[PDB]
Amino acid sequence: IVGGTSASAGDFPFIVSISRNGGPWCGGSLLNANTVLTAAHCVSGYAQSGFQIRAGSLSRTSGGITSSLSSVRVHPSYSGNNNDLAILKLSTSIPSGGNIGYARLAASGSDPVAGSSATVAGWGATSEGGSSTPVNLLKVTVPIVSRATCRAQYGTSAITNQMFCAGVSSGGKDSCQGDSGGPIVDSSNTLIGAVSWGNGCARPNYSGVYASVGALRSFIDTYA
Repeated sequence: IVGGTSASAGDFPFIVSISRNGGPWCGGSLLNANTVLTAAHCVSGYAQSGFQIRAGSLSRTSGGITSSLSSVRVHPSYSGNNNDLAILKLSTSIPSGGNIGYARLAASGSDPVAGSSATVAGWGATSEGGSSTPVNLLKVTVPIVSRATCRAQYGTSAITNQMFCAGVSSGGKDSCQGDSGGPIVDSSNTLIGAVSWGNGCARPNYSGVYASVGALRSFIDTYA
């Protein structure tokens, strides 16, 4: 996260860190006791055993409850950046309670409205290309950017109905490398997306692009 502040305990009861090979990698959202939602690109085709999920902590490396993966399923229409969601099943069930809880999802067919305020969180880099990453979870609030403006930035084909965008014209507030798969929420803390892609991090006039939960509810609901 670029331009962020430290998340408080219980800000995102459902957020998980996704370590790979023991190191930082992605974020995700706990949907129920054995299921995590993340970005497809975080997991597609990689060795599943390399991943470890942790819930209930502001750190990636201690606290809360861990699990390995039992299975990975990417969206059936995943291609390039499009439809960038995956359902992970957990080898160890994780109970709600305390600072762990399960996400509530954006309604099927909803689309975040330009100008509304979204909050994204993760353990990723604090500058584009940064090597070091924070121990504790960061968050940042950015407005939704219309799909039309986002298509002006990236091209028409590049931004689909299964993506939405968020950021500020001046840049300086965004998700970055290592934040992929983690949550973006609306002002009510309803999960509206997963961190997906963008042109660098926090650049002027290049929004962050997010996989849209409201657009992708059939997949999520079927396999969660």
